[PDB]
Amino acid sequence: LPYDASKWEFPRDRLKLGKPLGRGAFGQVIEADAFGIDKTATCRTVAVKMLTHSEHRALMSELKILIHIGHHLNVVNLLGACTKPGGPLMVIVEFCKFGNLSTYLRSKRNEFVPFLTLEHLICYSFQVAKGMEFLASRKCIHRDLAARNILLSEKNVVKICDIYKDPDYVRKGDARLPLKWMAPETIFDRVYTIQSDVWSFGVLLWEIFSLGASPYPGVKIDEEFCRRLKEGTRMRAPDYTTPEMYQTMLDCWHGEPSQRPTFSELVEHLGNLLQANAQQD
Ligand SMILES: COc1ccc(-c2oc3ncnc(N)c3c2-c2ccc(NC(=O)Nc3cc(C(F)(F)F)ccc3F)cc2)cc1
Repeated sequence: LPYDASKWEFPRDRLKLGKPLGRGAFGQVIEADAFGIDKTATCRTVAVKMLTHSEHRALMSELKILIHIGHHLNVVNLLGACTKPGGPLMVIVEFCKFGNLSTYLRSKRNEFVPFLTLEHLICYSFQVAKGMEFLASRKCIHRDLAARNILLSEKNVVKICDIYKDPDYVRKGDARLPLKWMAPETIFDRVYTIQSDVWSFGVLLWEIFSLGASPYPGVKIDEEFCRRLKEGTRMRAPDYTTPEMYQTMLDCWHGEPSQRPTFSELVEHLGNLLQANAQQD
């Protein structure tokens, strides 16, 4: 796709290198301080993804996809890039200072009461639905929608984002089993659609209302698990759910993709639950 450098290109000399945020198999991310990236005279912390032709192509692909998606409050947003010859290829996105939502909710289990409250949990759910409705409108499918892939920014705003680590330092929580988020049709027939994202969203809801527990507690994820899933077996309600939120999970887990709610429908419904939650008398 084309690249409008006027719109996106940011000077490398206006990025002050900061702390490493992670290296994966392909691409390392660092914090940086960017002067003037939003055209005002401010220094802003940002996250920078930086680097074979295959690797170059993949990072350039991410840049182009982000430009295509465009801007929404609840999707990690592209701020700029450094592509011109003479320095590394860099993709600059919004920094989310509080990390992923799964780990965060886990850390708050002794700081929750109906502190986190149902208002927070329903709000996070609503925001993710809003981000997914947006992505669906751009004809995108996420394919691994899970609380680990939702980052937490200031003022409780959550943002959707999209095997390598030294085993000496691996801790419980550092990995998850993506199979546990996959729709039956994605498991059995590698079918990914916006409606399989809705199934995943149901799992993400369960994560939120379990305050960051792993799905299908104690269940072995094998051919038997998969069989029971197709037949209709579902997770039980998590410990901090409301009845309405568990009903929504069940709806998202409809066995027929076309009978699951759409993200627009989930936005309307969750917005209603959220509004009802904070009403008077
Ligand atoms: C080892 O690999 C990694 C290490 C650290 C991080 C990271 O850490 C962070 N800490 C704080 N804020 C951030 N934005 C990040 C980020 C960070 C870096 C990049 C991105 N990029 C995207 O989300 N891209 C993206 C997003 C989508 C979307 F989900 F929005 F649809 C689709 C395709 C995409 F390529 C999002 C978050 C990402 C990968």
